[PDB]
Amino acid sequence: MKRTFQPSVLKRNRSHGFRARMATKNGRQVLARRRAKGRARLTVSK
Amino acid sequence: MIREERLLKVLRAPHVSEKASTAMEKSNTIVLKVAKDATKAEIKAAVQKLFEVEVEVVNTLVVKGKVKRHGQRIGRRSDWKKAYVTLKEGQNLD
Amino acid sequence: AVVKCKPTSPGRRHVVKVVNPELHKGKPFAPLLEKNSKSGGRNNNGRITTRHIGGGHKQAYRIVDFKRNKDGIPAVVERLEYDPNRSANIALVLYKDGERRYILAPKGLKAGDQIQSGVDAAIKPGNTLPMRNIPVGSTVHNVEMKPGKGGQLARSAGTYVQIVARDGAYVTLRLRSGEMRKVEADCRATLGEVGNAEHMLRVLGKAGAARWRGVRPTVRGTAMNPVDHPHGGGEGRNFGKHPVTPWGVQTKGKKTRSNKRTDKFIVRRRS
RNA sequence: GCUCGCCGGAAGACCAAGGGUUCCUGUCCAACGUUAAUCGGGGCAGGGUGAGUCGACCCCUAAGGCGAGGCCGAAAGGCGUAGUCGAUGGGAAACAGGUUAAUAUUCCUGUACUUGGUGUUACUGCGAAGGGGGGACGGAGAAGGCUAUGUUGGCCGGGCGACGGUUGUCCCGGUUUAAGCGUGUAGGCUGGUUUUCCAGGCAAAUCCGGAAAAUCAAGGCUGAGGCGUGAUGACGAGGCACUACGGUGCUGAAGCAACAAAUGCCCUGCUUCCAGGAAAAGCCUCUAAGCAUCAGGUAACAUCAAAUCGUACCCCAAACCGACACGGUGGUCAGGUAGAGAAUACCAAGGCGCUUGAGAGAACUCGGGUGAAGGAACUAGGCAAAAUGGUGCCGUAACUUCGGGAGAAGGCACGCUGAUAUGUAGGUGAGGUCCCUCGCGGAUGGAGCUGAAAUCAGUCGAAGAUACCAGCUGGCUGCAACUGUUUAUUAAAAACACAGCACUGUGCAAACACGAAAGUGGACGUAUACGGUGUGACGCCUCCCGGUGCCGGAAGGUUAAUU
RNA sequence: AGGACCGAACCGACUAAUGAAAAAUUAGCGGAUGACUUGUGGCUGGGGGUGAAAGGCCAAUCAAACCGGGAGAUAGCU
Repeated sequence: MKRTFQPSVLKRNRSHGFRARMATKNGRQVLARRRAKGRARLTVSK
Repeated sequence: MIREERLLKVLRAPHVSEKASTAMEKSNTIVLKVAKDATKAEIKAAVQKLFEVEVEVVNTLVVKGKVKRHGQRIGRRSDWKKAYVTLKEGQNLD
Repeated sequence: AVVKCKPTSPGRRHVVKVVNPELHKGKPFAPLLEKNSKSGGRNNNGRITTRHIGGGHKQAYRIVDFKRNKDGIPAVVERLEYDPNRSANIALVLYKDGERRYILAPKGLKAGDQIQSGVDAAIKPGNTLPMRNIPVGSTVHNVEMKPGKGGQLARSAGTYVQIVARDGAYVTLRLRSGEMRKVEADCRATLGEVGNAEHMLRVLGKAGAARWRGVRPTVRGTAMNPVDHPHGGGEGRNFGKHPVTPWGVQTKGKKTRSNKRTDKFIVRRRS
């Protein structure tokens, strides 16, 4: 059965990657939030 | 034209292994560890100057570092650049 | 000619083809071509703005000349061509100075026919001259509404317009709709009817044919649930409401012209 | 190690994606492995991924994204021009053999190619953000020419049979060879060459386009395959020396022909249809500003250059997505016998026996086999089973929209051997002989090879479409015309859609829709069009305006802000 | 020629019996040149999308997704 997650690196990066997050305001805020929390992996970026 | 200092900083070490020994004995090819940033021409220049020996050609590759586990803690070894340097016929290296 | 296809399969039974042999069997004039990608009836917001559009065959865009400005040079018709972009047929013409253009193929036009634009041009089919030069009572097509803009009225397969009157700076046209409309007398127009008049006689004959023409199927509002359409819901078949659009506006009669800027030019509305 | 069994259009081989060391070697067996474990995709250590020509990067663009100015917007921001990104598409170049425990079109051996510089001598119009050409394009169908590949014969090597026979019309194996360079064929497309002029190609153009005029019928482009060379080479069945039983070193015959033949190539071709079928660069070409006897261009020759990143391994799976060593997952390769076949059966190459076993042979459950007599009596219901099942030929009703119905129904033949005919009809096609504008040519010729289908005669069986495979059929009737779609995971239908019909709106800055707007779709469309609503092939058809809607009217009544 | 026929791949999911499986199995079943199917990338966003329309689908979630916040909502109820 085709399960929901069907990985694709490029698609992952474009969707969720660092630059994408940077591009828009809301993404930047998300980034800031994650920094505040102390996340080790700020983004999906490997 | 490569700067001498850069040349000196290129070459990290000789690589000892069965495959390396075979390459040395048969194909007249030395296997070096080199700076990850070191390009082929650079490596060649450094070989020529620092070991005083003619180079035919350099093949390079990047060795990825192994993931290991010290006790409970996971940790990755460094990646590093390997260079097969083929030396001109009759070139004997110390 | 129209051709009723033999019923060797359902979906072929009711088919009627409109076959013109005189069209060009060949690749169109490539210089006048250009790309034309499909919308899916979706705008820049990415939302569907006009339902029932989608798919269909890849089509190129022939660059038709509706402005028709090569005044004084006589042109000769090379061939008639299939345009996927319109109900009419197009004609590749060759001007004496070496330029080629696509034009709407009028009714009587065929290969070898000579045509001409300009004030001096002759009053014969396919020729184009300002409507102050065109005699009253003539049929014209590809009519400009604004001078210099390009023909906008009467471009569809078998349309034409009647010049009923010329009163000073304006002339009054009888549009195919039956609407009587004033238009500046200096605007341009092409003599005769537009060509492919038996276009209407074709019948698709199956669902797939509609799809080929980029038309997605239509769901009736009454078949929906109330949350979707004003007509939705009802156990069994219920329709106890006045007909309306998906957006609640009355459909069977309610007028929707709101343009007060051009009211003056409409002599008489259609009926 | 020897037997047995399974897959073999896969359960084999190679990739992409995704994973990220799982690869190889040594070592260990606590945990992990549904048992044991000396084994492991487990632990620990070490090793392993070599590129000018493969891919990325790079040049070019699609959908789309971002977007200087700009337009719009309380703010945030939205749209969008110039631009710039964006492959899943376009754009230069490599093949064969050998080698590692583990990489290889990357190492080695041989033989190649590419496109840049730089320098040269030789020549002499070069030059783009611009013009033109090209790239550049659909579906289906039909062949013909080919090859991949396979079969047989020939040849070469080996063999003479654990049991009757087996020196022959016997048995086993092998019989392979690239890119490149030369040749330019089967075939496809197109008339060429020169001269003159011209409101066209945002300017110019010697280019394209268009007009004339002259002259010759061959000119050019394209093109699989074959042939030659590449190759006195490599590889080569197996023989022979050493042996850490893993292998290593030497050596090495023949290496031809015919037939058959793709879904691969010629073919981005041809024929045809309507639903009318990317873009841009690379590439060719034309000039402009320019420069002017310099640069630049093309000409060979020399030299330098090709960086960087990926390259292990899995990849229909125990390594990816599924919590698991648990169904899903795109591409490429496609042997033999039978067969229409990529179905099916048995096999090859190759890969596996699915990580608990041993007994026993109760009930009951699951999955199968057979069954006296009956044959739907079962049951809500013939559910399920059973049955039918192929090719050829004969034959086939109502009704019909004249196409259908129809494989209607129902029947007959079917194996093997011999003869017709030591293998026919056909297909292919060598020598020889003749012609020739000479070649991959044309005629004639028929050797050899291959080879159905039929008829007649015989013959065995209970049975010859013998296994696997492979329609059940007919009669009346509701609904829906039909092919389609649908509740992912209890509903596939009479529901939706449909072609068709009707009403209605909409004159283009269209109606309408998304948008505080700008704008965008509608549509680069224009009433033979587009939108909305209902109905729903086809046939015969299809009173009430009082109510509520809509349309038109505006005499009077009433009536806001305002005053 | 064909939204033509029989039929593998491929797409589906009518009947049947039966956790390896949070929808599968085997045996049969429908389509199989098209209103087909499929890879890669792109766009549409929550009273919003998309919808051959079933209130279907929008990450095992849908008559209004998920995450965080108002928030210790309110609970004459248990």
